[PDB]
Formats: sequence, C-alpha cells, structure tokens
Amino acid sequence: HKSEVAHRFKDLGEENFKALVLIAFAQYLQQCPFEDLVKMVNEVTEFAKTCVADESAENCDKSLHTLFGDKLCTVATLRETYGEMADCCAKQEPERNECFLQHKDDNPNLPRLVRPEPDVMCTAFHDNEETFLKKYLYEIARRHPYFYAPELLYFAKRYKAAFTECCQAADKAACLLPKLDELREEGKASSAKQRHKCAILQKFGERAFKAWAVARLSQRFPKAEFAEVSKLVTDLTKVHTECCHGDLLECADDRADLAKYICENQDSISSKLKECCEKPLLEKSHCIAEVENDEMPADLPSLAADFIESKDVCKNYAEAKDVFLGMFLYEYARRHPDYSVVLLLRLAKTYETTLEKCCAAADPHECYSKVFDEFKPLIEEPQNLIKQNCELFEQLGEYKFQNALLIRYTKKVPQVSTPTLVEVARNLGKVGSKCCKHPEAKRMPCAEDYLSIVLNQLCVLHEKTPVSDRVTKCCTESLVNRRPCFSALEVDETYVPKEFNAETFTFHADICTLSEEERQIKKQTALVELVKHKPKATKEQLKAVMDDFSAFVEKCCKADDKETCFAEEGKKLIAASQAALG
Ligand SMILES: CC(=O)C[C@H](c1ccccc1)c1c(O)c2ccccc2oc1=O
Ligand SMILES: CCCCCCCCCCCCCC(=O)O
Ligand SMILES: CCCCCCCCCCCCCC(=O)O
Ligand SMILES: CCCCCCCCCCCCCC(=O)O
Ligand SMILES: CCCCCCCCCCCCCC(=O)O
Repeated sequence: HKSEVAHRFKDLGEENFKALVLIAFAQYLQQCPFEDLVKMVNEVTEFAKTCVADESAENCDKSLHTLFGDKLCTVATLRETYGEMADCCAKQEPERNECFLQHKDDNPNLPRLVRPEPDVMCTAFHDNEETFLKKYLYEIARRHPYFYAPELLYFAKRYKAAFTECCQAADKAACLLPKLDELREEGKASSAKQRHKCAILQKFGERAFKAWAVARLSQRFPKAEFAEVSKLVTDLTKVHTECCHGDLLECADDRADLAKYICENQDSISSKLKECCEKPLLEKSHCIAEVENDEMPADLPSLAADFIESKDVCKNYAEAKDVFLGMFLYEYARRHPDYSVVLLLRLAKTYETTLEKCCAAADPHECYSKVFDEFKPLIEEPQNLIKQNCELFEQLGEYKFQNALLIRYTKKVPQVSTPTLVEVARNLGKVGSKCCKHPEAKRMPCAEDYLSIVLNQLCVLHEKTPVSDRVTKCCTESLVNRRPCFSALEVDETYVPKEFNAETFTFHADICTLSEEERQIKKQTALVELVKHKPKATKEQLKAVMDDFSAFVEKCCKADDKETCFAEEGKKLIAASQAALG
C-alpha cells in the first residue's frame, strides 16, 4: 500500500509500464509531439524507479491520479495547445482529475493514418524496432483516447509478432498485409464493442445494462449460481461506468479487483479460467473477458417447473420483480449459449409483459401457462434470417453477396449517401464471411456481436446527418427492438428517383489497373447510383444490366484501344441500360 507507482511498476514490469504511460499521456496530450511524450515517459519511469528503490522517497506516497495530473501540469505549452484544459491545473484532487477527464476529445482533428509500403515498414522495423513500434502506438492512442490502454497494448504485441514473422518472408507484402488487415478489423471491432456497452449503459440505464450482463455472464458461466452472477454483474457495471467515463486508473483498478475475485472463486464460476488465472495481472482481466463459455451442468430441469407451471409464479414475481425476472433470464440464458443476448432479453421482456398481464387475471396460470408458445416465433425469426443470409452468402461471392445487400438496402433507404451504403453493405458482407463459418449453434451470438457494431456505427452517423425518419425510428428504438426494426424496413414507396447523370455511369481504362478493393468500391458505387436512379428495377432487369456492365469491362480492359472502347461501348451500355430500365 506504501507506493502506488512502485506497486504498478513491480507488477507490470518496466516495459509494460513505459508503454501504458506512453498510451495514457497520448490519450490526454493528443497534439503533443512523439519526442516530447517519450521524454515525459522516461522521466516518469526514472521517478517510479526511485520509488521501487525507496517506497518512502519524495512524492512516492502519492495517488497515481495525483502523480499523473501533476505531470500533465508540467507541460509548458498546456495553455497554448489545449486552452481551457490548462485551467484544470488550478484545481486539487479529486476535482483536477475530474476536470482533465472532462476535456478528452473523442474525435481529434488528426489526418487518417496511412499504412506505408510493406518494404518500408520492414526496413523501419529492422532499423529502430523500439521507435518504430512506440511511434504507431502513440499515433493510435492519440486518435483513440478511450480505447482501454492495456488492450491497445495487447494489440501492439500482436502487430510486433506480425512484423517479426513477415519481415522474414521473400514476399513481405503477401505475409504482412493479411495479418495487419485482420489485426486492424479486430482492433476496430474491440473498440466498437466497448462503445456499444457504454451506449447500453448511457442510453438505456443501469437496469438494461445489468439485464444484458446477466444473460451474457449466465451463458459464459452456466455452473455459476444466480447470486454469484448477480454479484459479478454489480462489479461489471462499475468497471464499465469508469471505463466509459475514460478514467484509465479507476477502470484498471476495478478490473484488477474483479479479475482477482473471479480467480479466487473459479470453482463457483467456471472450469474455463485455469489458463487465464495463471496469466500476469495485466492480461488476466483480458483473458477472462475472452474465455470460452463453460459446459452447462448435465440434468437441468426445463424452466416450466419454476417459471411457467408452478403455483407461486405470481407470488414469487410480485415479491421482487427484477430479482425473479433476473432469475428467469439466468435460467434461460445458461441453457441457450446459442441465443443472442438480445434474443434472450426479448424473451425476458415477453415473460415480464405476460406476468404483468396474467397476475392481475381471473386464472393467472390459465394466462401465463402458454408463455413458451410466444417464445418459439421470437427464437425462429433471427434463426431463419441467419439461415437465409448464410445460404445466400454461400451461393454468391463475399463480393456478389455485398452487391445483393447494396441493392436490398438502397431500395429500403435510398436517402442514405452512396459512400455509406457501400461501407454498410461491405461491412455486412464481412459479418456474413465471419459468422456463416460458425455452425448454427454459434451463429446467433456471432451475428449479434458484429451486427450491433455495424448498427451503432450507422446510428451515430445518422444522428450527425439524418436522412430518413425510418432509420431515426430504428436507431432510437429499445435495445431489443433495434435490429427487428431495421429487419422490418420495406422498400421506400415515396422516394423520388435520382436524376440521370451520364458522368456517374461513365467508366475509364483506369478501372483495369485499380486495386481489387478499389475496383469493387468503384463498381459498388455505380450499382447504388443505378438503384437510386431506377429504384423500380426488378432483380431480372438489374442482373441483365450488371452482366452487360461486366461483359463491357471484360471486353474494354483487353481491347487494342482501351480508352476509345471505354468511351464508345460506354455510350452504348448507358443507352441500352436506360431503354431496358424505367
Ligand atoms: C463481451 C464479454 O461479455 C466481456 C464481458 C462483459 C460481459 C457483459 C458486459 C460487459 C462485459 C466481460 C468483461 O468485460 C470483463 C471485464 C473485466 C473483468 C471481467 C469481465 O468479464 C466479462 O465477461
Ligand atoms: C440484478 C439483475 C436484474 C435484471 C433485470 C431483469 C429484467 C429483464 C426484463 C427485460 C428488460 C430488458 C432490458 C431492456 O429493455 O433492454
Ligand atoms: C449473416 C450476416 C448478413 C447481414 C444481414 C443478416 C442479419 C441476420 C439478423 C440476425 C439477428 C441476430 C441478433 C438478434 O437477435 O436480433
Ligand atoms: C442505411 C443502412 C441501410 C439500411 C439497413 C441497415 C442495415 C441492415 C441491418 C439489419 C439487417 C438485418 C438483416 C435484414 O433483416 O436485412
Ligand atoms: C443507366 C446507366 C447504366 C450504366 C451501367 C450501370 C453499372 C452498374 C454495374 C455494377 C455491377 C458490378 C458486377 C461485376 O462485378 O462485374
């Protein structure tokens, strides 16, 4: 208890310490140059080593909050660069750290991070490994100031491994670009999934978040007793509140406490944690969050005894409605690791609605008896959408699946900008690639994890620049209704076709040389524009026009005179297409 900074140095070790301190300063000091933060991290590291040698030395006795805040207040250009943030230095703890948190900028004005050429990256990696890796760690942390530093650190070690492996290969590019791409997607998805959990907490409140956490922990930890899940759900909520406010030291400490609690009580929680509970303090929390679902106990009774068929259902409910509803959710969820969390919550809200209505009626048991009937169609709707979409994904490419989604979603919401329709259809295509490789036992949770992210992204974007009442309705819907609401969108009956623009459907020989990704984006853009222009086109008409386009590109990219034929065969393509459509 003597030196917080000594204790975290000894626990983390110097290399992790230095990294996290760099991430933390970069999350706060987003416009400070790399060399200035490196010098702060080395001074903080020197000071922490005085506390490691003497837990009683000067200032070693201070809160990490206090030490962190004082270091920020030694920044010479604090007022010049960050303006009103420098006024936090005029306060004392805990007001100062509160004031610093109040001034973390969610979207700094920083240019997109452009990935250098593989050979350039590998020369840089070989020439100064430490500086190469620390600099991009800085670039990411300063652009992602709420991304949990220990997890940003876990990604950085995977990036290091990819460089170490691939800067061996003869084709550096063919090894490295696929590992970097997958790491980036997992990075972005991890950050999204955190933002989703903060939106549940922040937009729907503590009850909705705790319902969400009971279901998810009950699927993960099915041998856990309900009181043990209730306890974990309380602690989860404080971790997420702090993490959501973006207070790294408070969040880190609530996580370490919960990760120590879980590891002291494995036999009450899960047989899947032995691995995770061997790992250092730094990762242990993170390993737990990733653990595989435990096998559920054999010989579980059906839910009907307690929830459905018992005398005492209305009595037990009315005593403590949230506690009984929480029990139902735990019993349902621990039996159905194959259900989405949201599906389980839709069932618990149906059960709740039933008991509200049935417990007031003449024959309560007559009324609440039939409830499992209303559950079947709730379960079947997401299972059938997944079946139908994965069948379509299997029939078509990943790429032609995307094109099918672009036609579908453009006809439903043609007021959405082209670039966004292309990025939503392309991301949805990627959810089909990822989750259709699961067996149906694991599809619904996969689809939930990745669709909720796409839908949060879409709703954030739409809140900033709204274009459709129907999307506002779906985005402001209840947590359980959002995805069904988007699923219920029909073809827009009222949309005014977009006016013909020859420029939009004119191609050049440039298309032949473009990268695959970029060629696919140029064609998917034109397909959206075709649909905004001919929204009544049938799947036969659009398919006819797209195959003529495809024959036209295959003809014109192999022609003696590329440009002439792109121009002349282009005018014919446009004319035939207009006549055939609308
Ligand atoms: C996506 C996973 O469900 C993460 C999980 C969780 C579950 C429900 C709501 C929030 C988060 C999760 C944690 O984030 C966690 C963090 C620290 C310590 C233990 C944890 O256990 C966990 O299951
Ligand atoms: C201690 C945990 C008690 C949890 C309360 C369970 C209530 C489940 C009812 C369904 C409400 C789901 C929340 C939502 O509307 O998003
Ligand atoms: C399989 C990905 C292709 C994209 C669109 C298909 C969406 C299927 C909806 C699945 C819903 C699961 C979560 C829920 O219970 O609402
Ligand atoms: C402006 C975005 C396009 C509108 C569609 C939003 C994305 C679809 C999300 C729901 C998809 C679930 C599968 C479905 O039922 O189509
Ligand atoms: C009315 C103007 C008509 C012009 C042609 C429209 C072009 C849209 C084509 C997109 C089809 C891509 C399929 C493929 O990959 O080959």
